[PDB]
Amino acid sequence: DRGVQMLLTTVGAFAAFSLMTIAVGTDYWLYSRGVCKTEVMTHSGLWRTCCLEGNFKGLCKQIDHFPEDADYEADTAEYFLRAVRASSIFPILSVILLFMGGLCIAASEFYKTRHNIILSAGIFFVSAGLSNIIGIIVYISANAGNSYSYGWSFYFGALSFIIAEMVGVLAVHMFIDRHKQLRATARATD
Amino acid sequence: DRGVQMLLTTVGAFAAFSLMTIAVGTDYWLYSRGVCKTEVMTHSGLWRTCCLEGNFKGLCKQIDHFPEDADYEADTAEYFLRAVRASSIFPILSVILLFMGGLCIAASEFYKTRHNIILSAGIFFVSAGLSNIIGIIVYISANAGNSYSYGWSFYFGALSFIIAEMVGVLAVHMFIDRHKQLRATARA
Amino acid sequence: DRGVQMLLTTVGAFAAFSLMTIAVGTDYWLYSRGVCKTEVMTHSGLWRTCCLEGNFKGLCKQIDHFPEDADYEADTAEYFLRAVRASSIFPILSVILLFMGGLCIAASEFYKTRHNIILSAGIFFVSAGLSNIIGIIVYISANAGNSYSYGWSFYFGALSFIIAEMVGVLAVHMFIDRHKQLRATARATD
Amino acid sequence: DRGVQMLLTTVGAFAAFSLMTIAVGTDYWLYSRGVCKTEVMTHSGLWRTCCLEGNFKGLCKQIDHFPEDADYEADTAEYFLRAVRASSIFPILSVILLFMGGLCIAASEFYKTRHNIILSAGIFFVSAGLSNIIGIIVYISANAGNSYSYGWSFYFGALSFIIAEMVGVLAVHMFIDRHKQLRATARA
Amino acid sequence: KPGVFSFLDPLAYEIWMCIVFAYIGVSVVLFLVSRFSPYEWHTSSESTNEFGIFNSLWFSLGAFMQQGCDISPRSLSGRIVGGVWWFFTLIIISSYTANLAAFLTVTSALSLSNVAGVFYILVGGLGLAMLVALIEFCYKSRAEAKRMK
Amino acid sequence: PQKSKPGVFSFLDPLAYEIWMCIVFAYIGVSVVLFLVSRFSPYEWHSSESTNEFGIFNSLWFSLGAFMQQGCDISPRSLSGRIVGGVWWFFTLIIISSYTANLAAFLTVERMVTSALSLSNVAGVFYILVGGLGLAMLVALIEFCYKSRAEAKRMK
Amino acid sequence: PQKSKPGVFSFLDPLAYEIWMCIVFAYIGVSVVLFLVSRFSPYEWHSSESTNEFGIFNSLWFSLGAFMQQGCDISPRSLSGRIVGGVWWFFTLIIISSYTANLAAFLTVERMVTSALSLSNVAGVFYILVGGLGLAMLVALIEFCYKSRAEAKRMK
Amino acid sequence: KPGVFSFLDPLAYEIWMCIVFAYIGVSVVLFLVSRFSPYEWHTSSESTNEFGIFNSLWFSLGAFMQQGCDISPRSLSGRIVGGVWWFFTLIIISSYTANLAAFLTVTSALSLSNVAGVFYILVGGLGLAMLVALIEFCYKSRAEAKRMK
Ligand SMILES: [Cl-]
Ligand SMILES: [Cl-]
Repeated sequence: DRGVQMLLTTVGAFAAFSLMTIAVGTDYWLYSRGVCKTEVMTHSGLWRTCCLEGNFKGLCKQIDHFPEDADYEADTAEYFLRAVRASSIFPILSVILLFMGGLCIAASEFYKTRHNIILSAGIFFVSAGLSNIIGIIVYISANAGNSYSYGWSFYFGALSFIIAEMVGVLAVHMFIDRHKQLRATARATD
Repeated sequence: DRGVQMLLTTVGAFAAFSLMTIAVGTDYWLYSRGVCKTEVMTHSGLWRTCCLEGNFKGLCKQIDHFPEDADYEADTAEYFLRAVRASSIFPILSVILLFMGGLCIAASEFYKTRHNIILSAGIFFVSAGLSNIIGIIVYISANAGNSYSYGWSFYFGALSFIIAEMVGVLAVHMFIDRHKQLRATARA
Repeated sequence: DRGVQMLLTTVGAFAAFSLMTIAVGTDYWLYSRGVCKTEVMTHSGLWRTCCLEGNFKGLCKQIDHFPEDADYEADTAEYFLRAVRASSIFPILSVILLFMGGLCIAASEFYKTRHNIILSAGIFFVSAGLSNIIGIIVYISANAGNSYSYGWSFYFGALSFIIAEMVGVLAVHMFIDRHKQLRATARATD
Repeated sequence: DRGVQMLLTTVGAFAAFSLMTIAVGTDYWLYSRGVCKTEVMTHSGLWRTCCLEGNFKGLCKQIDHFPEDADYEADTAEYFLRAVRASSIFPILSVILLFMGGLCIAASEFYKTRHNIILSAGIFFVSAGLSNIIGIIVYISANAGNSYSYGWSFYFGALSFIIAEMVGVLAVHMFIDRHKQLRATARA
Repeated sequence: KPGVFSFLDPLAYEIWMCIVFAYIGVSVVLFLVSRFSPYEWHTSSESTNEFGIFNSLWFSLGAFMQQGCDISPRSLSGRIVGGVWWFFTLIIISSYTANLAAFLTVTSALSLSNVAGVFYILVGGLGLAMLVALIEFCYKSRAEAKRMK
Repeated sequence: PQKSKPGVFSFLDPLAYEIWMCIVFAYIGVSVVLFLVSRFSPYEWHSSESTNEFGIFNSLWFSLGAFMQQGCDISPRSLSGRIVGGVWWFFTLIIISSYTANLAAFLTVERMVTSALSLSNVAGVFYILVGGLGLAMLVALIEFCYKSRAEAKRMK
Repeated sequence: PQKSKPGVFSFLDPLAYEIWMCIVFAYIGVSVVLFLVSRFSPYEWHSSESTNEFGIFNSLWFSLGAFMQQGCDISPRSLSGRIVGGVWWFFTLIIISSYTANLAAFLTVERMVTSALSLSNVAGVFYILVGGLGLAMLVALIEFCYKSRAEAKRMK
Repeated sequence: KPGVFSFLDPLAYEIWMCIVFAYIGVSVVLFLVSRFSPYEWHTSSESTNEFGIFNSLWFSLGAFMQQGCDISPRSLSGRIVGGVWWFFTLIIISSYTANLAAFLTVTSALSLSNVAGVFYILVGGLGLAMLVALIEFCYKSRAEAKRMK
């Protein structure tokens, strides 16, 4: 069952990374009314909003992450939330952590001696899931700050979080099993 | 005792089956004011409503399960609830499961070698009780969608549920005891 | 410590019985405005209400436990509550149970072999406390059905309940100790 | 280590005592609007209120602990709370208990036989923290009976409470370790 | 005119009856999924769990009463039963407390006349428990007497 | 004629004083009955320890924990003890729900005799907490002194 | 134009659907992190059993119990596990209080698209309960059948 | 304009600070009354109870959070501490929930923007716990390495 666990971990890591990357890249996050000219049903993502149907179908406009006038900075929580949403620091951090976890998977499959690489990969996957949760919460909060729906990119991110958590659990199990086998061999040789 | 437990299980299964069959078949589930032709006191069951007083006393009319003039249609959730209540699927399912449990009890009575028959009877009794619960909830919900009272058929169904749960517990205990005896004899 | 426990149980049983009997007999249960003629501050108990101060000082009137007119018996809960309050069945039952527990104490001090008498006394004291609780609740509920205060007879009943519960605990402890000594002697002789 | 634990306990006791003494003595418990003569921004402590701005800036006036014109008397509960706040009994009691605990810690240096001195110090530190809590609650309640802020003197008292609790825990642990060593020697 | 059992007002009578039925069903199903399998019995042998019918009823009552017990299901099916009963209990108890706050906000202190029913229920339960304990003691004493004769 | 703030013990306002007295009485009665039905029978005993841990002190502790919605490390196992526990649980549910329905409203009522709760409204709770802590420390120190005196008498 | 009663799943009304999704995600994340900080270190291991009982399944069970205000038979003992448990407890307190503030009001809202609660308002909860009971029975029976097949392969 | 930490609104800031101080004081006092006496230690020996300072803090947190823990004080003084903390917790938590119900009714579904702060706190706590576990693992690994060298 050791090989099956390893294959499942590798496949899940790749799938979660691909889903998160597609969600970050694509712009089918939200289905809502808006204007793509720099009130029609549109689809928007983390960077661009594009109209569907109507007369401007296929036209995409970069999301104005700094709306409203009079430019008052009395409150810092709103500015911090707006900047965090605009940079999309947490979805990108989740993608980076998933990539680092996959790299740890590859290195462990190559090194085969340093058991800490499996643990590092598990930590990376769990942290990627946590960053995905933070990014989702930030995105929804920024959207709140009127009918709407969530597109397939949002659910791609959600599934990426779920798969990242599962792969982290599998990696921790693999690290535990490696250390248990090492301890059993050491005790037997003693 | 194994014989005493078997007798209690058989008696309870028969009592629960008879109680549920009477509850499903009789017309005293609810006491509410209404018309039994085509605002007098009436008693209603699962299929028909009958009058208790007036110039139409003693005349029962089949229940209009889909009142077209009273509501002129609704959403799909209310329609599904109305269909489930009209078909009476869950009280009849509870009756069927009680009958199957009794049949399993008899089969195990003359199939002593097979021990999973007792387990099947216990599962049947527990499932019959759960179906009874669902049917009761469906009936009360469909009544809701001015004083009303519940008749002796409703409490017959409730007592049938209670007895079915007790008989299921007894059957499971009997299964556990049979496996205990089997493993004790296998040990030595 | 057996003799100290026995003496404490006897003294507490007598004290609880005396307090309950005085509370039932006396009429300083409630301090409220009323009339003793068959609106002045009065004192009332379970049976009689008597005015204090004013012009009719020292005049006592039997409590009319069945007030209000039109004699409608549509509701049976109110009639049952009024009948229970009028009979004072629960305070009197508490007194009787305390007396029975004291009699069991006395009989156990004489028989010295039947350990079940101590258990019976404990049961009697606990039941007397429960009956006292029921009587207090019934009395307060009937009073509810406007300033007022509770006199020393009410608190005599309350203290009787507390002491009865304590004496019941002591009697159960004595029964437990008797049976433990019997079991130890039987095991040693075996 | 016993020496390291003793040094930590001594340092923490001194730090808590100094923090509480500064908090009681300084005049920056609260920032609010008021008059420092006989609605400008002011900073107030436990005894006097001083102005931060205006033509009376820098002039501090003793706090009227019993304002006769502002309230014209009240019930006994408010009077008792006002007297407790005015006397500052609990902050001063916390200072006294911290000093007594520090003295006990120092006294045990040349009295190693008496292990109850460490326990006394721990009890003193815990009691000083509890007195700090009561004093804080009394001060905040008496303030209540328009924006206000708490100054560094208030947080000095809060940190003194935290450090006193930590030092009390350390002293109790040291007492437990001393008794452990004593019983270990007694076994041998 | 609220009665002495007005604390049951926030929930309809059908809700209380179905709560009793659901409690019975959940206890029975928990006992069944915990004890029916011969593979959960290890060497009459002893089960790997403490979830007999009496203990299942006790667990379900403790869960519904927001109190808990000394045991918790460990198997997958027993934990499914426990979790679904937890969800049901959370919804039902929260709804009861919210509707009770609404019923009491129709600030006047509550009177003893409004809780006398719960006091009566409590004292009746204490009496019933004492009677049950005494009956058990008498039965055991008679068994001992016929054993020693 | 100034507005009067709620008293220091305003947490008792939601229930009448008769209810509080009856709650104390019922707590005592339930604890006593639980101890009785748990310990009286010799067949619940094994120098001879009991099958259960429900002495009078433990019964009082369990009853207090049940009323306070907290729980403890023990639970009744016998049928009679479980009847007591269940009825006490039902009583606790009803009474605690009724008490906590409008606690915050009762804590800020101004009487002529949505804002945040202030510390002045819960100062009484804090005072009771610190008083209980001091009492517990005093009891522990007294017990320690008693054992120290007993040991000094023993070893001399 | 008839008044529309709340649906079967009206118990989800007090919270937005995004809140429910994030609650599920946070539950999963907390369970995973609790299992990780409880089991990953070889120094928490004694064939070689673990010092604690917080596997992934037990972590999920503990987290579900904590969110449901019920509790279980285990509790984290390590500093990191206790940090996870405490922060999950604070989250549960806030979220459950917010959810149960107006549950009964949310269960009886008629929308144009103090009375007792009716059974029609909680029928969805009852349906979910019975469905869960049926699923648990099915899972138990499937497991029993699997063990029976394994044993039949064993002793032949 | 409620902030992201608007769930703390029903209680004033002073109440929260004094809650923290009371929690610290109760945990310290519980540990002191449970462990200071040499007569509670039986044969470093082992105490008759599990109420060290860390476990006392855990017990107090579990009691305040309406969750409970695996231990409960058995001594008189420890039970006094536990009971008074239970009373304080009941009053404070009930007051918070009642004032929160008042705050949320100034039926509109709650939005994620009103609980984002609690979500941030939860994720930060998870990260802190992971960091603490990793630091402990690294320290133990270094200790093992210097032991084996
Ligand atoms: Cl985009
Ligand atoms: Cl009289």
